[PDB]
Amino acid sequence: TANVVVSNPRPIFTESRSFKAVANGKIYIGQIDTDPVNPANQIPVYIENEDGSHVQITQPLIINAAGKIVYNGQLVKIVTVQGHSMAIYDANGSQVDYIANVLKWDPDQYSIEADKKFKQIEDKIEEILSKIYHIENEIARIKKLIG
Amino acid sequence: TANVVVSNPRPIFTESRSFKAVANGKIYIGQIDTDPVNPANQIPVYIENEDGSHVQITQPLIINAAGKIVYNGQLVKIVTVQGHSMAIYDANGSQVDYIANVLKWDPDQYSIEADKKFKQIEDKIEEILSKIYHIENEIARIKKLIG
Amino acid sequence: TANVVVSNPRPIFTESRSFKAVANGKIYIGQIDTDPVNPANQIPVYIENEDGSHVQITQPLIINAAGKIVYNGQLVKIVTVQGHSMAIYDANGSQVDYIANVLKWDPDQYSIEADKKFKQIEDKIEEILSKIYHIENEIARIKKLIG
Repeated sequence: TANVVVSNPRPIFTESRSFKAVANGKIYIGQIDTDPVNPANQIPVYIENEDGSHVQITQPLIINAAGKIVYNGQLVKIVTVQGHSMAIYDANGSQVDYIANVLKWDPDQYSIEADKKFKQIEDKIEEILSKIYHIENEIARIKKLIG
Repeated sequence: TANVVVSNPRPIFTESRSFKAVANGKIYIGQIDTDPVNPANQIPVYIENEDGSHVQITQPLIINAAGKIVYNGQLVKIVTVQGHSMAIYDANGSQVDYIANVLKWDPDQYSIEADKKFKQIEDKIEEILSKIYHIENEIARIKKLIG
Repeated sequence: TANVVVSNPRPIFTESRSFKAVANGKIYIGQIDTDPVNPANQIPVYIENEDGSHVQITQPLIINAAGKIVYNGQLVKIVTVQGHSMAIYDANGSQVDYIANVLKWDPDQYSIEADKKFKQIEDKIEEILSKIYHIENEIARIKKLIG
């Protein structure tokens, strides 16, 4: 069937040397392959509201005691451009993680499978166009004979 | 290469105000943008067995001390329709989370890239069809001349 | 917009009977639907370096006190073929999990949507080819009349 796994989409952020939340930690979000702590490298981040509206907020993003992103005391869904770097720091200012391009961590790879398939159809379209131009040329020849 | 990240696909469910599992918590699964606690809004959920078979089970789903979904004392893979709402409650009956449409939390976005590409091929197909109809009309004209 | 959720891509590995990291645990990676503890079933695993280079390493993969994969004392990104089995064991040698095919746990399903769309374009291409062959046959007939 088309059935798919039940999952838990809201991310949690945990430390790298012990099993603990990054409580009162900070997340920076930047251009791919840059240092997002530098404001010059930061990109727009937005709360995506329940109704679908978007509100831009400042960086860093704040991680609560549960390891979840919060704004004004509430859980929030933060969105940005698929391709971005991310740096995570704990309340001590120690770096927990750095990801140069979050898009390069996809375990699901149905993008590239599709790109092959698109390239294949384009090849059939080229051959079809070649047949058409040949037919056009046959017609031109006929017209000349009879005219 | 086509190599992709090693990941941990089985979800865990943790609390929202402290870093703890939702031990003996409950998960409800419903139509997109509805309250899944209401039985009228619930949709079928299934254990997907090791052999690929599916067994429908009742709601709520049960979360163990580890924060993993269990049935009859064993870890299970639960499946449902990609588009669904989810509500998670702790053993105290407090709401941990509500997700209106789990599909809208995809960080991987290779669906929409493909939809542009499909629309583009369809455009080439339209132009090809226009050439063909023009050729048909030229042939009709020739037939009339010679007939 | 094309905006997508901020997430936490680096996996963490936690126990199945209590809420704890699989500290000093082991991960085996194998062919789909096999027992990856058996070396005969294991497949190549690689560190994907910051610069994009790949270095093959031995199995098992090692899980640190934080539940993250490490090599030579540092966090690492491990890659392999999308389709693989995975088995996870704790420091006691107890099995934490077994996943027959990690690819079958995708909650995002934009592969199969695309495969329908590809099949549909291929159908238009068949009909287009039929029109073309019919036109070719009309031209052959004309040539015979006039020749």
